[PDB]
Amino acid sequence: FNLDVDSPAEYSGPEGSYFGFAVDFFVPSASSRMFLLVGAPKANTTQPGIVEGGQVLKCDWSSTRRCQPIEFDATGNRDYAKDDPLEFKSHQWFGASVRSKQDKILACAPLYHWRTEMKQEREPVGTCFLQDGTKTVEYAPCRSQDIDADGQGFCQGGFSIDFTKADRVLLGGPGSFYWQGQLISDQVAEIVSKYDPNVYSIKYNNQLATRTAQAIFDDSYLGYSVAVGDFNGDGIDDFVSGVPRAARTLGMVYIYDGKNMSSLYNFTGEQMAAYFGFSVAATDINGDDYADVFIGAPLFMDRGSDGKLQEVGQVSVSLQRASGDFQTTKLNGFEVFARFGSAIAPLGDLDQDGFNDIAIAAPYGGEDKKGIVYIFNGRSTGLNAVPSQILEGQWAARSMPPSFGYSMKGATDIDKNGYPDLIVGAFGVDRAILYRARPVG
Amino acid sequence: GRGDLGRLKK
Amino acid sequence: INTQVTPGEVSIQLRPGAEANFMLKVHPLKKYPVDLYYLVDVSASMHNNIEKLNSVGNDLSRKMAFFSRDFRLGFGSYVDKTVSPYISIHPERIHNQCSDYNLDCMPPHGYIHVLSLTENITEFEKAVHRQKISGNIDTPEGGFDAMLQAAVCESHIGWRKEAKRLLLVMTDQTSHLALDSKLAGIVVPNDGNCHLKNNVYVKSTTMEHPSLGQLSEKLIDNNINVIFAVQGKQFHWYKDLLPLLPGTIAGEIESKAANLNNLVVEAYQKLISEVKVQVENQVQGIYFNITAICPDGSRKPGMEGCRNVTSNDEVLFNVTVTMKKCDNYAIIKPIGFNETAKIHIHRNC
Ligand SMILES: *[C@@H]1O[C@H](CO)[C@@H](O[C@@H]2O[C@H](CO)[C@@H](O[C@@H]3O[C@H](CO[C@H]4O[C@H](CO)[C@@H](O)[C@H](O)[C@@H]4O)[C@@H](O)[C@H](O[C@H]4O[C@H](CO)[C@@H](O)[C@H](O)[C@@H]4O[C@H]4O[C@H](CO)[C@@H](O)[C@H](O)[C@@H]4O)[C@@H]3O)[C@H](O)[C@H]2NC(C)=O)[C@H](O)[C@H]1NC(C)=O
Ligand SMILES: *[C@@H]1O[C@H](CO)[C@@H](O[C@@H]2O[C@H](CO)[C@@H](O)[C@H](O)[C@H]2NC(C)=O)[C@H](O)[C@H]1NC(C)=O
Ligand SMILES: *[C@@H]1O[C@H](CO)[C@@H](O[C@@H]2O[C@H](CO)[C@@H](O)[C@H](O)[C@H]2NC(C)=O)[C@H](O)[C@H]1NC(C)=O
Ligand SMILES: *[C@@H]1O[C@H](CO)[C@@H](O[C@@H]2O[C@H](CO)[C@@H](O)[C@H](O)[C@H]2NC(C)=O)[C@H](O)[C@H]1NC(C)=O
Ligand SMILES: *[C@@H]1O[C@H](CO)[C@@H](O[C@@H]2O[C@H](CO)[C@@H](O)[C@H](O)[C@H]2NC(C)=O)[C@H](O)[C@H]1NC(C)=O
Ligand SMILES: *[C@@H]1O[C@H](CO)[C@@H](O)[C@H](O)[C@H]1NC(C)=O
Ligand SMILES: *[C@@H]1O[C@H](CO)[C@@H](O)[C@H](O)[C@H]1NC(C)=O
Ligand SMILES: *[C@@H]1O[C@H](CO)[C@@H](O)[C@H](O)[C@H]1NC(C)=O
Ligand SMILES: [Ca+2]
Ligand SMILES: [Ca+2]
Ligand SMILES: [Ca+2]
Ligand SMILES: [Ca+2]
Ligand SMILES: [Ca+2]
Ligand SMILES: [Mg+2]
Repeated sequence: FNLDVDSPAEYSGPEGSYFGFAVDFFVPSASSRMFLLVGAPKANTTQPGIVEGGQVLKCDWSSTRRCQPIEFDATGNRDYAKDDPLEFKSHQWFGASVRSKQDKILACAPLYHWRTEMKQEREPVGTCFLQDGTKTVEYAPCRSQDIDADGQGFCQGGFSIDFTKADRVLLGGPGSFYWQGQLISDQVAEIVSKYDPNVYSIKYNNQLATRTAQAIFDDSYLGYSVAVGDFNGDGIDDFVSGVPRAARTLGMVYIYDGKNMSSLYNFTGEQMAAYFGFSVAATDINGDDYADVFIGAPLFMDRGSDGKLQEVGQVSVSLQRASGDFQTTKLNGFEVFARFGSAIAPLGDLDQDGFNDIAIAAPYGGEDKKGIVYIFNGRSTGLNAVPSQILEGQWAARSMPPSFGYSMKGATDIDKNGYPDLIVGAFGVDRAILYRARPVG
Repeated sequence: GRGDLGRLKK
Repeated sequence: INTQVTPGEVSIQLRPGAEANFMLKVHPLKKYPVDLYYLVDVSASMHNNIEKLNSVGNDLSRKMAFFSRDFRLGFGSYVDKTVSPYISIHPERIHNQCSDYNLDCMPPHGYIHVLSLTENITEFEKAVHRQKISGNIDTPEGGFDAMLQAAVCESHIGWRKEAKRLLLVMTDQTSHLALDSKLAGIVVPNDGNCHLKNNVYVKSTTMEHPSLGQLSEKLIDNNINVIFAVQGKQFHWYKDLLPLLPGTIAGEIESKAANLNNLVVEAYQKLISEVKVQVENQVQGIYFNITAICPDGSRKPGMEGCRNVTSNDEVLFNVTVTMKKCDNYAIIKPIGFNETAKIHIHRNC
């Protein structure tokens, strides 16, 4: 209820760049300053001969709204031989996903293609670049020798990423093994030390990765979204990922142990084609020090009063318990075709009750389908199922809908007033908006 | 088969 | 005025806390002019199946002469969106996706309209005969997008408002869902409009597939009675979506495709033997309670309607309208029928 909607800070990028497709906070903490990280997957860059490569921008908060691209990569395409490009950075969608731990920044290009050594191909392997302060290192786990539609050739690694508490990267590639999907995790210290610009398939010793399964699991899209939290009580963050096309398109969410990538818990959707698993988030919402799972099903259709189905969307709120189980509560959308549950951003304790809150977005809801964000507060019982606040998109539709709330991030007190804030991205109008929690420091 | 062209492959 | 659904227009009065009711009658007639469009999956997985379309011309017309006033046929095809990761975009494989396997495969396309609905069966036979196979990589194929385009493009396909519209979708694989398109970077929701320029669906590469709710809405808005003809084990996938898609049938193509005409005739018989209604209740503060008095005497909840209906036989829908609050008209239509009942509702508050 205490998010300042009167005077939110506004950030804008180049038109059509999808600026705001991914949002995050950058808090180096070796320097006291604060920044916003905004991904612009379709932005034009200065790379030689690259068109719509993408960008990740670092945006100031202190009395200005200027943004500067992060120079992850300035080179064009490397060449495998004379008149034989190794790779194709054009339309690579760099900055579609952005993550930042303390001083590190991980940003990825899911639609990056490359030509394998064996033959002249175009394999959508996807690539990531890890900035670790002074150093910048490329991380492309899914581009390797064993690549095809059969292998990791179509992996699109970096489609979704996250940072583990103990400094590992979690990376999901929905496309590997005929779109069975895959998760890959490796330690940052190993990523930055094993990097060699001249080796196109770098090997990582302590890398954890899920493997090939039966043919029945094809087109499951494991790695569509990822999240991390401790779920088996050993203090090491476990890997939560959505598998929206699993179980004959019912959708699924897997939890793999972070120590060895061993499967722990499975969730399954209850309506076909609802995309159970489009969005996934993990936080302790009821304040019992156990992480709780949030799963979005933006295409869920609900039986109305007349018996007519209405596509309102759904978010499953699953509270973890000490017994090693969960208690699930279904949170339905409020408008038809608004896609409630597209984004699920934990807020921390937005108002400092001692109970964390969570934000859920319906990017095509509200007046004129401008997009709407719902704020839900935490309680000892669970999540208060009545939105304590409504956030409405302000920008009108251009050629494509504004999509306010498509990407969002919170749980950072950017203004150092003691209360976590929230950033919301509207890539349809190339906007990012910061909402600052008012005091109830 | 796997993929649309798996039928041709087989 | 209405031939099947009577009364076609109703005017009632209401006051807050009060109620009203009237009886709606839906009466199928003996013979319907039939428009049947053959939307085919021309991907590389349907190579053994496409050659069997030559048999769905003369024989199907002679079969359907007994159940239709007149019978029309049309042809159309789809494979998938022509972007990575769905197709291989290497310049050799981009336009001949079967290059490695050395087949004369046509370039892949989203949805091509081949032949408008016509009473000349020879045109359909020849258009079917000349049609060849295309290809792509992943197994799921863009059935729903081509389905929506066929349903919404009236003047292009040639749907008659007087006809019992049938849209047959023939495939062997699951279809792509709305949010599958994010892998290609396509993050623009489908608008549900028509975009056939030169009989080709041009916006297949720039906006995502429709969702089941959107497809159902646009199918029922256009009175399209969809028949799914599916060959493999993926038939049950479509059969399980029927509860989510009112007014849709699914039939199994036998492995040799020998039952493709009996499939159509059986599906049409099932279609014309079922009456079920829904209400477009956009009137604020007014709620409807419709119960179907089936001819056998059952009291079904209306939304599901009644089955085994014939001509010389009327289904009666008992409509009870309640006012709860206040701030127009509502439309009760039997899905798959070309007539609707418009309930104009006056009131004072
Ligand atoms: C959450 O939900 C997911 C999805 O349902 C689930 O993951 C799946 O788990 C199952 C079981 O753990 C995986 O299925 C297979 O398990 C067998 C185990 O083999 C034993 O059991 C079978 C039972 O039929 C016996 O037949 C067999 O003899 C053993 O006794 C593994 O062997 C499987 O891997 C093989 O197949 C893969 C694909 O062919 C190969 O890539 C792999 O290298 C293995 O190859 C061997 O078997 C081949 C069989 O054809 C053979 O040809 C080879 O030569 C070689 O011998 C596979 O693991 C399934 O893959 C999982 N799928 C996913 C997507 O994760 C989770 O368990 C569940 N978690 C929770 C907590 O509920
Ligand atoms: C990035 O720059 C390129 C040019 O380097 C732009 O390309 C234009 O693309 C449109 C179609 O999308 C064409 O109609 C124009 O003719 C192209 N321009 C040129 C100069 O070739 C591209 O639109 C730019 N993209 C963004 C997001 O800014
Ligand atoms: C129905 O279409 C067929 C062709 O699809 C027509 O038959 C052709 O007629 C032309 C003359 O107009 C001949 O030159 C061709 O040899 C015929 N082809 C075949 C296969 O018969 C037929 O005339 C059309 N019928 C109507 C009523 O329009
Ligand atoms: C609904 O469909 C029926 C069945 O075709 C239509 O009735 C026919 O209408 C045409 C004119 O469009 C007449 O020439 C036929 O004689 C009618 N046949 C019968 C058996 O009545 C009816 O007009 C359609 N109504 C609407 C509103 O589309
Ligand atoms: C159609 O519905 C109306 C109600 O809207 C039915 O009329 C009521 O029937 C019940 C049970 O017999 C009585 O208790 C009520 O007094 C009747 N009137 C009202 C205003 O509720 C009517 O019987 C139904 N018709 C059929 C054929 O089922
Ligand atoms: C994976 O690690 C967990 C945590 O120590 C352990 O309980 C489990 O047995 C391990 N499984 C495998 C297959 O190593
Ligand atoms: C409709 O009437 C039935 C009784 O036949 C009742 O159970 C139901 O609650 C009613 N619903 C509405 C929306 O009026
Ligand atoms: C279907 O309806 C006809 C006509 O009333 C009747 O003769 C027949 O027995 C019915 N069939 C079933 C299975 O109820
Ligand atoms: Ca753990
Ligand atoms: Ca908890
Ligand atoms: Ca709180
Ligand atoms: Ca604050
Ligand atoms: Ca396909
Ligand atoms: Mg196919």
